Amino acid sequence: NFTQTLQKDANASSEFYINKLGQTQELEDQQTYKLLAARVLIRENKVEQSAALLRELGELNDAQKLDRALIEARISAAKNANEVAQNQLRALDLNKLSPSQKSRYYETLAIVAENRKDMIEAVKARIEMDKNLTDVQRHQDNIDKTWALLRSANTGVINNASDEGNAALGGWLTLIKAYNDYIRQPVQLSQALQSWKNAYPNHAAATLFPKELLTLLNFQQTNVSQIGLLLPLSGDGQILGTTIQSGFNDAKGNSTIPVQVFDTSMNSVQDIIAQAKQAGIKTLVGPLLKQNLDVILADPAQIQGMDVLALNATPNSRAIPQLCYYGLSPEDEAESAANKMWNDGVRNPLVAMPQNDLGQRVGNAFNVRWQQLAGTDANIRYYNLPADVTYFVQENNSNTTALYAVASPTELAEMKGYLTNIVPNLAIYASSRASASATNTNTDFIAQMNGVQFSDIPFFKDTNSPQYQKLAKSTGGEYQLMRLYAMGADAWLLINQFNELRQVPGYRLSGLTGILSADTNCNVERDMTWYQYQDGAIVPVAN
Ligand SMILES: [Cl-]
Ligand SMILES: [Cl-]
Repeated sequence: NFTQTLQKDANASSEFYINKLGQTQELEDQQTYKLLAARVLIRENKVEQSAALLRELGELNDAQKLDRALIEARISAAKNANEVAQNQLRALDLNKLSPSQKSRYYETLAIVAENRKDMIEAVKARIEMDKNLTDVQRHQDNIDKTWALLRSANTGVINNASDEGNAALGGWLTLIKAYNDYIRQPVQLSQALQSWKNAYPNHAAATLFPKELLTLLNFQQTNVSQIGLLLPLSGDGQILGTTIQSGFNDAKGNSTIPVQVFDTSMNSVQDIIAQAKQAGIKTLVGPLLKQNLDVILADPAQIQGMDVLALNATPNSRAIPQLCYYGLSPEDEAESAANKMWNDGVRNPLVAMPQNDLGQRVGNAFNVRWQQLAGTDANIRYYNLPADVTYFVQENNSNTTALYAVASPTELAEMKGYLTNIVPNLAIYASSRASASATNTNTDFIAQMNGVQFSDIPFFKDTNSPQYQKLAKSTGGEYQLMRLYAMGADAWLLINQFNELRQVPGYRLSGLTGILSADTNCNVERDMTWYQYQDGAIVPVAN
């Protein structure tokens, strides 16, 4: 009896099941394949295709009518028909479903709760779901889902929440309360989590701990004994390594930590790591040059047992144990733009990138962050000449439209000039590449850039400070160099909070280059400060 395949999980693709329709000549099995395909189309976020395929279902037998209802209730939950979904589930004899069918029952039930912003209930549904799951990966996904729901719940409600006689809910409430009570004390949280596992040894999360909490269970406080500083301090890039070094030492202050400096322009990164290793050094800052960083990435076993805060990030950057990437990368300024534009209400962002490798990498960075906030791709378009943007804008000027463009100051001046008569009220966003002292001394540039807002480091907020004037004068007024000094200062901040940054999720630091945080690849993200050209001045707006 092939109809029983609806009681087991459907692990194949929708394309697989549809393609079995032609190969099946028994009408009863075709309806089964349509049901199997229709319920995976939802997992593939094709609800309207799933519903359309259910309307094609003709004569069904009671076993098929049952699985049809589960999908009908899952579709309603996806269409935010919460009242309908509930009344459709309750109409099913819950004792007639299989464990796989019960997991879909409660998953729909959890989706309804989440739609209504009822986190506690959503957790209670996934507790029932978990009891009916068998695949380890399905367990893990449910565990992490449950932890996401608990983490998004109101902290005040959690502290005042009863287990309701449900042991599994108890174990969860204890876990999330410990996290909320001790995340700012990561050493104490670790001690709580280890104790949680011994308080609820038979709890589901005790066997499969949430992935966010795996790095915290065995957390360790950062304790830097000595540093190796890898920078280009001679030849090409000397000004870059010297300026970065200047910030690092000023942030260093009266620290007793010995810092052994290595000049990467006088030695190979291969031998530096060797010297550092024999030297007992277990903590490196740098290198800076992308080519030097790729040496480590060409054989990550070189930094075995070391904590490395690279001062750059390359396309080959990835997740390596005890490696973090802190660069002034235009990819981060593009991600901060996706956050800024989203908060400002933009929903049709137009991204103009240069037609080069950098433009594709920065444009992808924006798209990724926009997919998270909006669940859709951004309209990226590369340009040969700044004029090409004028055609790009006038053809996609939907509602709540805004432009993002990475380009030199002189190039942006052209873009906003050609876009004046085309979209006079256009909202324009740019990166730090738009702001330079060699161009902020103008009246035409600042007048033909009025209204434009751009990201840059927070250090430029206070231009009347002693440090700014002392640094601004010594650097010759070159913005790019000041950004390197700041970077060197923040590298000291980062290296001493390396473990927190690497193992504490959401950990944020207030540095001179922005709000520093790490993603899953310990790629140091920067929440940029946003300034806006208002007539003749530069006014901070956000962060
Ligand atoms: Cl399934
Ligand atoms: Cl370097």
